[PDB]
Amino acid sequence: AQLVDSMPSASTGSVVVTDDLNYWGGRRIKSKDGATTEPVFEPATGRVLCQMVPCGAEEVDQAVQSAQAAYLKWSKMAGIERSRVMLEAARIIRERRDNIAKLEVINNGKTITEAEYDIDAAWQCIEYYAGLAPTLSGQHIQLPGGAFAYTRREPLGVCAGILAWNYPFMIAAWKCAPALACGNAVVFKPSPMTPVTGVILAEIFHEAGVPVGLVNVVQGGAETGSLLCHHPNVAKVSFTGSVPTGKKVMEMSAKTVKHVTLELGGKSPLLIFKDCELENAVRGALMANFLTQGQVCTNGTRVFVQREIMPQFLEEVVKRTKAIVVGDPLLTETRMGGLISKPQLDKVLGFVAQAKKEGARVLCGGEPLTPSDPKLKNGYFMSPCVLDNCRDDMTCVKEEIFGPVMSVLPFDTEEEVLQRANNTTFGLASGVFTRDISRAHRVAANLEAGTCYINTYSISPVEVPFGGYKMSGFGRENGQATVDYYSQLKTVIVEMGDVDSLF
Amino acid sequence: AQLVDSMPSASTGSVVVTDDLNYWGGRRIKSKDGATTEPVFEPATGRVLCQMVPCGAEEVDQAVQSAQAAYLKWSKMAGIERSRVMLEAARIIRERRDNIAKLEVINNGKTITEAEYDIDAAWQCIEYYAGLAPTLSGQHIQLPGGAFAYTRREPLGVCAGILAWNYPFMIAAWKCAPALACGNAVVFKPSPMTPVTGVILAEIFHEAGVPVGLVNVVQGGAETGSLLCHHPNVAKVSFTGSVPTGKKVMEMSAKTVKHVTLELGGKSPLLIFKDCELENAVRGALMANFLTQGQVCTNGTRVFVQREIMPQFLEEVVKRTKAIVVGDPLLTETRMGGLISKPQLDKVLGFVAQAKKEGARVLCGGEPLTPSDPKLKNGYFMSPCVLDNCRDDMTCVKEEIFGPVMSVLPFDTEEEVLQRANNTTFGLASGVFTRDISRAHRVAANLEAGTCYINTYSISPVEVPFGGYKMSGFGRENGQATVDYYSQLKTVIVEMGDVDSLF
Amino acid sequence: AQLVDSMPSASTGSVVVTDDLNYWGGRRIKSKDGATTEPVFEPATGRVLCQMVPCGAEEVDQAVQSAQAAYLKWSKMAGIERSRVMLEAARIIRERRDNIAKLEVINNGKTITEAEYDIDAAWQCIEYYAGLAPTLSGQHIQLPGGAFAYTRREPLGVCAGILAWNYPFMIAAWKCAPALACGNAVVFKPSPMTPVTGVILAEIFHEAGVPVGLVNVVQGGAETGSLLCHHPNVAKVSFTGSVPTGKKVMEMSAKTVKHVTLELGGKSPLLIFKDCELENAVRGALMANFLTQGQVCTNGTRVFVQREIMPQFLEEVVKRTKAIVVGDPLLTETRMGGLISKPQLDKVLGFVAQAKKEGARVLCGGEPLTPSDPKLKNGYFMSPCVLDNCRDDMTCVKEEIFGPVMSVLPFDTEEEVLQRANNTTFGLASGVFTRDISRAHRVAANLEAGTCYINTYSISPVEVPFGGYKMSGFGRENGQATVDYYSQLKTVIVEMGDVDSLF
Amino acid sequence: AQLVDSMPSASTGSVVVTDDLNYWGGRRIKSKDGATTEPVFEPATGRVLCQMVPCGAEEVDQAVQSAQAAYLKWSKMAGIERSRVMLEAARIIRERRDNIAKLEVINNGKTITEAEYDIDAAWQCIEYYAGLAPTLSGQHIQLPGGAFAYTRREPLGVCAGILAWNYPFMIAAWKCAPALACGNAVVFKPSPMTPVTGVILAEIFHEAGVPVGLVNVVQGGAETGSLLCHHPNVAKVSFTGSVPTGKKVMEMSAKTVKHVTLELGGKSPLLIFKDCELENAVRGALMANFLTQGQVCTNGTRVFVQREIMPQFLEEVVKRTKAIVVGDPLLTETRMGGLISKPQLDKVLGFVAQAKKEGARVLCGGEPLTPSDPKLKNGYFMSPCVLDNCRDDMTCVKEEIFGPVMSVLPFDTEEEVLQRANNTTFGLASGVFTRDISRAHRVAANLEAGTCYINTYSISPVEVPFGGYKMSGFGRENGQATVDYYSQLKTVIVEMGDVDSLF
Repeated sequence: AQLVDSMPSASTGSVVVTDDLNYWGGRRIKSKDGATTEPVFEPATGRVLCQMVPCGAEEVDQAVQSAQAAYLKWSKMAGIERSRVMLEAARIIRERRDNIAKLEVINNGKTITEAEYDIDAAWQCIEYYAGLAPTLSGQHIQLPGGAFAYTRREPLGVCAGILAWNYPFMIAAWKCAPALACGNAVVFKPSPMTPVTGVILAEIFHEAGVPVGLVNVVQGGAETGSLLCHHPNVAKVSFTGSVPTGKKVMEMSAKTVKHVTLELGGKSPLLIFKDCELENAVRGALMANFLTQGQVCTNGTRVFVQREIMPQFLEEVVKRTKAIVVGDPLLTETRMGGLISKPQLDKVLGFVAQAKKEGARVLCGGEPLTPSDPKLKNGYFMSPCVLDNCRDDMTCVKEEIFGPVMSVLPFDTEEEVLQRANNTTFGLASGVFTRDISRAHRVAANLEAGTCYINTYSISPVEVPFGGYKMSGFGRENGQATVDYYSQLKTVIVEMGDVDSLF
Repeated sequence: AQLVDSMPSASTGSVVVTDDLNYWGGRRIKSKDGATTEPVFEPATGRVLCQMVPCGAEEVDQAVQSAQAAYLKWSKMAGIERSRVMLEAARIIRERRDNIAKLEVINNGKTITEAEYDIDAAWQCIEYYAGLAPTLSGQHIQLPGGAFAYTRREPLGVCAGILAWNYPFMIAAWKCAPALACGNAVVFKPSPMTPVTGVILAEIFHEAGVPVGLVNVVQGGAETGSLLCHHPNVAKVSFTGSVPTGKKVMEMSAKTVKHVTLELGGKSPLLIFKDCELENAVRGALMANFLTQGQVCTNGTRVFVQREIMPQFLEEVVKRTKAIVVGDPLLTETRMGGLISKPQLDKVLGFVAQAKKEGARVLCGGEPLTPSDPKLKNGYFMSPCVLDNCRDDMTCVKEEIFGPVMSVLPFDTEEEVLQRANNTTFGLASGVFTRDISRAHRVAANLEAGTCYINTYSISPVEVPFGGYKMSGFGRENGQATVDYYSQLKTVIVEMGDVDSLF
Repeated sequence: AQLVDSMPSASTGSVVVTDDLNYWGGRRIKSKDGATTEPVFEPATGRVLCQMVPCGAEEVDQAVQSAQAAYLKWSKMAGIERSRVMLEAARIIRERRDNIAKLEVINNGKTITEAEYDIDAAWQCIEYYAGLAPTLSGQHIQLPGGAFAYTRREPLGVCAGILAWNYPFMIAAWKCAPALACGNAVVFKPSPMTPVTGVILAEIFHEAGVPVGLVNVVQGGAETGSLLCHHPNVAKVSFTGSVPTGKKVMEMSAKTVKHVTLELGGKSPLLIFKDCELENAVRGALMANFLTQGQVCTNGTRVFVQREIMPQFLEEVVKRTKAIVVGDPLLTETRMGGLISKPQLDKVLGFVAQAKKEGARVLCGGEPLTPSDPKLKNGYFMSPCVLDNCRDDMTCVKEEIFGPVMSVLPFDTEEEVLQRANNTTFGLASGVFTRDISRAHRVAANLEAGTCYINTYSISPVEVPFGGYKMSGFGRENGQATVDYYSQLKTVIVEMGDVDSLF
Repeated sequence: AQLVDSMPSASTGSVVVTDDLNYWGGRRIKSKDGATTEPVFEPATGRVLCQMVPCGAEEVDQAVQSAQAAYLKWSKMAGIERSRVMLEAARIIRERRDNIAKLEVINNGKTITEAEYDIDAAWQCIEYYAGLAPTLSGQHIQLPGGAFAYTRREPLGVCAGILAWNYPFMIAAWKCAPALACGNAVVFKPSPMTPVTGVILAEIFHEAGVPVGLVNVVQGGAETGSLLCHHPNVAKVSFTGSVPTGKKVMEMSAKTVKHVTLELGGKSPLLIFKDCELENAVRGALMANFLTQGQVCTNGTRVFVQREIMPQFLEEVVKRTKAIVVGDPLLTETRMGGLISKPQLDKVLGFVAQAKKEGARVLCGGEPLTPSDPKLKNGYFMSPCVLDNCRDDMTCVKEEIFGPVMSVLPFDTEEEVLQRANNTTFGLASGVFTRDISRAHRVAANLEAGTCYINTYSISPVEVPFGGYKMSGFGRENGQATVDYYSQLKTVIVEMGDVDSLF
């Protein structure tokens, strides 16, 4: 909190984090035990910011017990009473917006240009669900013969959220906001690579007036995450991350018959027809691939371009990718920072190398990079990459890469591209550029994914739901549908006369 | 079908079933392979009606493939076009109501008095989802700066249902109706003890005009049920059954990230306060424990009665239970038939013997029974049982028995009973009898279960949702909420001008 | 009913109607008093079919009283019980579809090709609101400090419907279907020019099982319509007709603070941009002006065509209008019958003469016509008309004509046409033909009217709402919104503890 | 605004109002023409606070034109952009809560204890509708043969509100909040007796950032109100007041086919059964009659008390009414202030005098009153009144008095009271006191009114809708239903293929 207030004089390479990062009972917990810690890095520089101390069984249980006691209070507050507190939380994140965005950049590596949008999305999501809280309700229905039923929309209990490292503060907020509005308590676990801005969110809800212990933070990796999935007093788990880990979460969660939502990755397709407006389609493909160092779940990483306009699409897209400024993320004019870790950078570079071995053409980038600026020398940098000559059987066309690597492929017909776009087990997002009104809605209808962008890419409105089809997961975040994954209906049937009985 | 038309002249002990029971591609499949078969019994008499021939991997895949091709057609019909077909199905079940009910009694063993209500519930559920079909929709939302979004409500694909044996035709229908109205295809698997009325439902949908292959039936036990859960081209599984089997379903379904709904059993509590109307409470407890030979998931099998009125409750409830007529289910004045199988009868009799070993007091029944009528001598009959002197730690108070065994227990205060009623991992249903208006709504609000009945028990309206809390499962059947578990929203974001780009 | 059954052997010029046309208490009422009657005509031939005998104060009061007693019964049936009756009504209209369509043609004059669609619309609307009936519901909301509220969705009472003559059977059904599904009773009044098919609808609901007196018919003109507006025991009036009469309805209804919905006429604009597909736009303009002899409320009677394509648009549209076969409506190849009455034909012909006096150019039609077939010689026929050289200040461009008269006008820009399309006090419908996706949605958004068709005209889905903006009326018919104009919410607040008092 | 800031040092008898009270174009308008002004009084003292200067045709037109230009801007902002501004308006009222409450007391006369609740309701209603604005939406529906439709939820235009004097600031807010959330502009007209706090609300919206001229204030009486009703560029009128004036508003509104909602008075019934908790029922009856000097539209002014408990009800209710402290409203222990005007006080006193002439028994109060404090001598004071020995045909039992006069009547049975309670043309609110669950819900269901309170009276939650049945008006305020009276659906039908044409 003092670290947050010190952000206006901070810069890349200058910060060290000294706070305790575990948080329950309304306070930061002093680490002990000498548990094996893990380093947490600054992506632009490679420096160690602090050590993360992971939670074992005892720690998770304390977190959950704290959450349960606040839940007994918060679930007795009406919609309009929870709303008021949630609106104050939003107000405080707004006031501290620029400081939070800076600290976000330092741990995660994305540009401040992007980070300011993330932090804005975080407070807008809280204000949005605050707004829905007094609206929450069940039904009243008249039954045959004078009886009537009513449904009560109730909370679940303690909800656990297991988060990813690409949008740390914003994804913490996207799981806290709907949970709280519905009258639940929350325990969440940041990715161990990005543990610090999460406890600021939890502190701000306490400042805003939440019953002590309502929002709790336990740091750690797979084991800490597994404890949450196995805990007998957690009612629901919400997970964001990879397919393989999502599958395991669902399996562990089966032991207590828990509510589960899964937001997994993708290999989303972007379809560009010959009648498009080329400059908009160029902007779309760039916005589909290169935000946040290409580490974005929805990215349209298979770009299908209709044969006739392929040459002019490629010419402009390659020039624009090479022009991306890679460097210090705290500069307003930087457009790409370092990827999140060394092992991630190496895996992404490993994919490009493997693609050239399978026959792919590198039109630009796909290599390690060292910026001019000396304090950035050990950062996790690479040049954004555009691949050509790609096939549907290639590893880079089938697998989620999660770095800045666009794969471009030609197509001839709408029927053809739609089968190649849908021939996958993934189904998070997709897009289409075209000017014909029928073609635009037809293609959106036939694409098998949770979201389809028409003549744009990467918009994330709070007003509408978001989530996967097929193996990209199930459940939604944002919009009105999401309330149904954080509340449950109890059916109450009232007999107004005497009982009808066979005995 | 010819068997169904021959029901008016049939009677207990007269029927043999000769039809093939596997059904896909719009036709009954001639068994082959010499797969090890299993006997299917008539509960009232012990006779063998036929052998069930279980499906292996090859059979399940044929069933799913037939479902997939019909799905391609049905999902292109609008709500109003699906509705018209579903309405003809419900008309055909209506017309053949009495014949279908009779055959349902012969396989399952319940009385025709109950069976007629089951079959009416089945056609009313199909008519109710038909009516919702043309109503199905997503949203249109106006977004900042001229863009707009819309959601499309879409089908899932091939849905699998795995059913239980206590309400064969009605549970088939409760999973087909919402699945079909939302535009899906279906493959279901009857319990192997009750395979025969299931394929009549599937033939009637085809008669009504469904695209060939839309509703399919595969018979078998756990292995057949596992193939469905593992099949890569099934989009959703809906299971009804025990806790332990539902856990495994959820685990197997995690391998392909499947949509899952679970309807597991219960140990539901029924709270009877001293200000109730005693006769209506007596009817309530009887209707809470003895329908369908005590083989009902919501049964209120822990009857908590306020200490002051316990003696008079017990006096009347034991006299009424002993008066229950047990015998041939095809007679209108029979009120209890045989239990479903010999092993079930034995396990149920084992619970009553075990209870008397732990201390429980048998007030009546709880023993094998041989009716006067000689054709009924090998049937699976027992006398309905009321237990007294019970404790919260007893096996019969904690475990789902699934036979006609009421456990009765005293209580002194509302705060006391509510903790003992909720101290369980089950949470299907519950009930309360009281006349004070605050007490009624307050108890119903504090009871942790999907359903609460006020001053009645065992109503099942199609108009309202039904499903578990906690370890009794998740997902709903009936009502308007259920459409959300058989359809999925796609968010389509439309950019009306030029793209906002950082690149 | 015997007349309806005799339709298969009927033909133009052969029918006489001998039934009593007043209907309440579940039966046709024998006229008396010798009230001044009025002739009812066959538009194709000019023959008198029968005399209409209008209702006075005593008659209207009897109709309302009958409606009130059936309302006491029907409002006590649950949605699922109302639904079953309404579905049987739709089934009966389906079975007698062709016979009812034929009789509809004889009195109203439109072709059987169009009448079969009208009668299908009538049963589908009754089936659609049947489907909605078991869905009807209010809310359950949790309030601060333990209180809760619920809303009950209730019926209104006796609803009156005042109908037009252009879609007699269909519009009777559009007001009866939502009123009945919501639990109300109905008294309606057909146009006195088209009184006969209305009482068939009312007899069919009684056949289907409605409590006697639920649907009633009173015949008459302005006076009979005024008695309904003034009657103290009518809860709601629904009117369809002209602006000046709708204004008066609203005013008379103000004396008893009645619920009112008004569906008034229009002067709807159709915008045809140079990038359209010309043949589809030609079809659109034709379908926007000449169904039912041009006597359609939504007709796009101001056709704005972008200057560059105006010549080719006009060439094809004039050839297609002259090709329209005008003659006996009972032939399947006829495409225009006679207009409803002689005074209506004369007024429509008066508009075309006035237009030529103001400077308009007649490109075709606009004159009296005598078909070859001799039995049609006194029918109310004219040739369908296309006008050119029109201006925004002309009488024919400003006023609703309600005959087959297309006014066609050039435009140069989108901003220009939008202001001239919206510069009216009407606001019923509108249309746009264009292929650009943004232009289509943007123009639909900026047009001030209840309905916009994109790339088509005159579709009327039951699934979606329909009604006016501005002086074209308020309230809706069809879709889900319409249930809120035939039911009302009652808010019930329940205090769960002691009262908070200042006294 | 400077007056508002000076409130902490203000007191009864000290204030004079010197501001201009007409407001449009974002600023207070200097009166001119020397139009005949009217005095505005301080109810506790009889002093003149200022003169009200009414608007003529020219002034109203200026206000509406200003509203129209702001509407062009605000209707292009999305829900999420309107929300942010509305939330800031709520924040500003919150901060100035106590000062605004005081000024409200000085003009209107009600106690600060009540006024603080009024001013809190006003900001909570603005915050509730802000929260709904980003939720606003239409539908997306798939139609037969690939077509699809969508509805846009659009604003109306310039909405006019005509307000009452009993809850001046709160009622201005209740009509501004839903109008503004839905994208409209607003022109409202305070009662001419209470003109001053309304222009503070309109200044606070401007401070919050509303497009200049969005919220306008025109002062005046019936003629100023008529000009709004007749104005050709006003889309909707919302009226609060008496039945006779409401009727005229509807009639005047018919000339331009305007949208109208009417909130008229009542003669609400409160039913107390012999099984109630007597003290809670006494509190109920007191809170149903004596808030805001008895000048409340929903008051339960016909108290029906079951014969057996009548004596004890009356004993406690009379003693409690006599104990009400009547005096300076700005003291925290005062519980009743002066009525609004001298003519109102005289008419109220006239009703009590007339009641005693018809046979009624005055059990307390009903007379002019002069408090001890000398600065209150000329205030409009009376003693709160309880009447006995009343009949259904009496003038005081049939007519809305709008002063502190409770009429108490005996009853014997539920069927009896229900008919006497419903035998009226009014139908705003009602209530019931009883402990039996079935009786509570059954009585609420059979009472013919927009609101029924169970075991309490006078709660006004923002979360649920509020408005009348029968001649107490139509339309709602508060809750989610109210959005449908301040927005309209446009149906957009999109043909995906070629046009189906008969021509």
